[PDB]
Amino acid sequence: QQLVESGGGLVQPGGSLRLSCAVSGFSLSSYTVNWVRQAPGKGLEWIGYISYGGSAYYASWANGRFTISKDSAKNSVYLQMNSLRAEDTAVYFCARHMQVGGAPTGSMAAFDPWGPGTLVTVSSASTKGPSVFPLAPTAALGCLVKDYFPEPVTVSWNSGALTSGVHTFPAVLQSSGLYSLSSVVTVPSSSLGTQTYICNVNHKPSNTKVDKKVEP
Amino acid sequence: QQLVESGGGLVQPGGSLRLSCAVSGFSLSSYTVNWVRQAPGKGLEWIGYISYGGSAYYASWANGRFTISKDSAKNSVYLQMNSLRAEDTAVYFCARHMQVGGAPTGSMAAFDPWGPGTLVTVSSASTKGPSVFPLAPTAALGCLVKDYFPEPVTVSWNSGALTSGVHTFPAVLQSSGLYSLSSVVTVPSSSLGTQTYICNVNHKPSNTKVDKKVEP
Amino acid sequence: ALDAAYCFRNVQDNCCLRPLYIDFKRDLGWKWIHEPKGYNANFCAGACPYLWSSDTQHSRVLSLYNTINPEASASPCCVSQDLEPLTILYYIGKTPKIEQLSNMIVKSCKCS
Amino acid sequence: ALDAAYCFRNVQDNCCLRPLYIDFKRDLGWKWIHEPKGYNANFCAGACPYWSSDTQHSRVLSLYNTINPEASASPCCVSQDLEPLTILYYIGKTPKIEQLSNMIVKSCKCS
Amino acid sequence: AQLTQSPSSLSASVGDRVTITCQSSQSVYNNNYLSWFQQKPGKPPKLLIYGASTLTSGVPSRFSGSGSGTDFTLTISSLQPEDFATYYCAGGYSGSSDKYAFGGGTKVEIKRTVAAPSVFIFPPSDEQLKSGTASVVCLLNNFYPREAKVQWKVDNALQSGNSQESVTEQDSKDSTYSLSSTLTLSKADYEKHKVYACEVTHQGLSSPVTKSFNRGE
Amino acid sequence: AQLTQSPSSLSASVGDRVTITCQSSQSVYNNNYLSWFQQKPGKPPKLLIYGASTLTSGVPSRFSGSGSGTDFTLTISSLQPEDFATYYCAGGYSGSSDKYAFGGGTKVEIKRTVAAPSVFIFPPSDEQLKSSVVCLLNNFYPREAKVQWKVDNALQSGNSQESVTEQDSKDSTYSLSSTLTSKADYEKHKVYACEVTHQGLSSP
Repeated sequence: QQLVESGGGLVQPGGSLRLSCAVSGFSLSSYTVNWVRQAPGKGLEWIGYISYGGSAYYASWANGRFTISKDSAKNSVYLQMNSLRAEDTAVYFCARHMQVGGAPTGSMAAFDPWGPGTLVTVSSASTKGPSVFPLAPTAALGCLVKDYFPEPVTVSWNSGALTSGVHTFPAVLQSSGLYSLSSVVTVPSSSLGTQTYICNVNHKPSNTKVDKKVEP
Repeated sequence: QQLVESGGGLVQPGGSLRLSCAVSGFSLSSYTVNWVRQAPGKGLEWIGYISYGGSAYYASWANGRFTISKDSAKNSVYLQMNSLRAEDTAVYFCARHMQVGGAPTGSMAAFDPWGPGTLVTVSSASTKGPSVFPLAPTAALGCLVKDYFPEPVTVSWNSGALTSGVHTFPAVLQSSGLYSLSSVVTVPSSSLGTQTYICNVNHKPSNTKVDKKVEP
Repeated sequence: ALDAAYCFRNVQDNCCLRPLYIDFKRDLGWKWIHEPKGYNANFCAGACPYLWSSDTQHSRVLSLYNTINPEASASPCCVSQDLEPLTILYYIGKTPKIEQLSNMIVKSCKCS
Repeated sequence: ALDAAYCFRNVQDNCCLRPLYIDFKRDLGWKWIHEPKGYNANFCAGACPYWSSDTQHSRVLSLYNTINPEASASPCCVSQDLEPLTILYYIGKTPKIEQLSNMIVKSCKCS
Repeated sequence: AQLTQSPSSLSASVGDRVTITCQSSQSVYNNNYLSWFQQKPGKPPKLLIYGASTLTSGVPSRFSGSGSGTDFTLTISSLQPEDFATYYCAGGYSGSSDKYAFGGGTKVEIKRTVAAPSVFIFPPSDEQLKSGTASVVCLLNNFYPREAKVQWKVDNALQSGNSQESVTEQDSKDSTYSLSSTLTLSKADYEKHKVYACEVTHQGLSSPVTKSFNRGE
Repeated sequence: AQLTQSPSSLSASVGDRVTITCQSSQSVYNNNYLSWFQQKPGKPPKLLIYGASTLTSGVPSRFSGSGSGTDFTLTISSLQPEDFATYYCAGGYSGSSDKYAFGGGTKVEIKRTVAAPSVFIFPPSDEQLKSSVVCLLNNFYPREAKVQWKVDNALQSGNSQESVTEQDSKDSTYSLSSTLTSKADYEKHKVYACEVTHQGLSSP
């Protein structure tokens, strides 16, 4: 019982996107699958679903701009949206009905499991990779990811071994139209030199994968 | 009777794309529609069709990578390809069957009308845009359209109102990874300056529309 | 009703009777029929929107259900409803003989 | 044959019977049946590849689409055999009991 | 078909009971098709309660839902710092459109003892200086509440309109915050000035705390 | 099922008659589901002949299809200057895959009285320099030429890019362009000249 959506990313207005949702551990002929979406910072909104029995129902505002469909042989569910708008920038979630459908008791408006979501940005701007700079001096240090569009970035520390004491900040939109972000970490005054520290930043849209190394 | 393709551009290796043929003078419940593609400088290649009666058949090498579909209320047919390898860079046409289906006599492997084609570029890559430098002087002149991506790019000459001596050259892939071309026009040795010899390059995957004045 | 009387004179994209002619020899390889060389089998195809075609009790209940319940079941598609036999003529030797094949002609469609 | 016995055993994505219970008042707004409160109605659903050849027509189409370069219809998973259901109501202060025809689907076909 | 949940925002102390309400424009199907979900930032929502009251496996008995028809309540008997999250409610409905819907949200923030920020100040690295611009980062680590003022001073003079802040979502365990103030300057305009200072005013500090440096260490 | 076309390329003269043969690995349905298509460069295929031999109305009679079963030929009778194109055959099949299939194409190029290139030098703009010069041969036949640049009396096998037109539909003439682009080395150099080894011209 696991769902993973894919196909998100950067597409400009009026264009079309097809997101996909790979299912595993349950059958598309038993479970109804929904698409939920979230504007950055706003609440979840139900797009629609494709039911166990194969019937697609939508929310009022879709107005036929979205078609939700499935393919049981390829194990997946599709949400395709035409003539895209800026207000369609959102994380897109693949949410499964909790219970198998058609039984005497239903799912009672419950959804579980859910997918990690995938970000869909709509914009005219062009993918720029990030510049990665060192933030260098119990003491703290980190990395300054700067100038990148669209979101997101994955900032991890020393391959994810170093996890406690890190704060990856939320990205900020600069006036230039690109985003900026810093991630920081706190370590013992002994360790500086005992161990070395490097951030692994990953901006998937420009396939930029950087490892920077911090130092005084 | 017309067929207008759309949906095309550059797409990331391994991604997905859906194209749409917009059909006009005929009903999709009488005519099959076919999708044939051709690589740059290669032959045509029948990828498959969606029949007047609603059946889809595919070339043997498609292997479930392509799905063909139709909507008669929307007046369109769709070619949905996923997992785009480099190979699949090509122009794509939708071609109608010549004759209605289910008649005592068939179409005889004849396709008519055809669509203009839409280019699809599978590459990691990065959309750029063309710079436009003139080439100045019965004598002749030219515009040079340098460093852009991906293909293709139009060039007219004085609002497309001059159609003699124009030879827009094939585009060539520079060592960088971009493209460039030239277009030149023969014109009387006199009256240059009395007439305004202007070229109007127009790249589309970057929404560029330069109108480069050319004079002595 | 979704019969030839209505569907062959009128242009429609919803679920209707659709013309189709099948040459026995070339389209099936049924070399054993002498006559006729082919026939109008037809088929059923097109969309099923709101109140287009009624079917049984069961189709009505499924569509009501699908409206009243949050987790809709199955959606209807276009199929045959009334079939009709076809009489063909073959030969053993120079001897004629008649067989009535059942359910060879679609004379009407429905949504189910 | 895609009946209740085959299809329930192995949950397949190809055309099959599928279980669907239905409560009269709760799901259709039928408040007049005194009893039963619901029933397994079922439905038909799933992929149909190139045919359930019950009726000669579907055989003919299945074959035509192979030999002809320009195929016709595609199949679809639809009801086949329907059986009634026995109800009970009293709109008239005395016990009634009819058979409601074509209320359950017991088999499915690609067609 | 629309749901409205009050309140929009909420802060409460560890151990306090908190209750949220959902209001439906029309009755949910079978009068009890309403779930509750809990979303923490960047993760997908997590279903807590279904059928208006039935709990789910994996979910503490502290949460409990009740209500019916059109009026519902979710209840955390005894709040805890893990519970910082937005809580959404979901309803199911009849009709041939809008089968389900979510309410607007309730952000729950935890309240704790105040804690002064540990302030650090990073100068622009050598790499960035070799370009156009330069960035000076002030970091306030681990502090409550979110109320905190950060003011940049260059050669003691106060700056305006050239910095920007971002603050982390509350910590799931200690309920503290972290702020990052980055000041952006042109390498030319960076060179002209000597003293670079970050002055933090927070309620867990008796007087403001300044952290500063000079270009060229 | 696949189908093979011969010959892949061919050149002939105005008035001459040309034969293209398509040949199918497997029999085509009804033995006459084979069509023939004209494709100009940068256009969709035009339909010439359906059913192996029928001519599309308004398509000119100098095109004719003959053949059946597995062997088919298209015959262009009185070749025209506007008949330069690539020529494809499509066929229909039985089975549940590859219902239709195209051939490899045949590029037909028209033969021409040998002609002289009008050569032009073009120097760069004061537009590009603030961050490339071209040699152009115009309206010539045959297609083949050899270009060597010179700047201040040095050749250089360094600017390895040229591109040529597609045969014009009224003259069967051409047009080559060769590129001279890195401003570093350009800045000093002063005298720019071109010289082309063709056949329609006596000496470079």
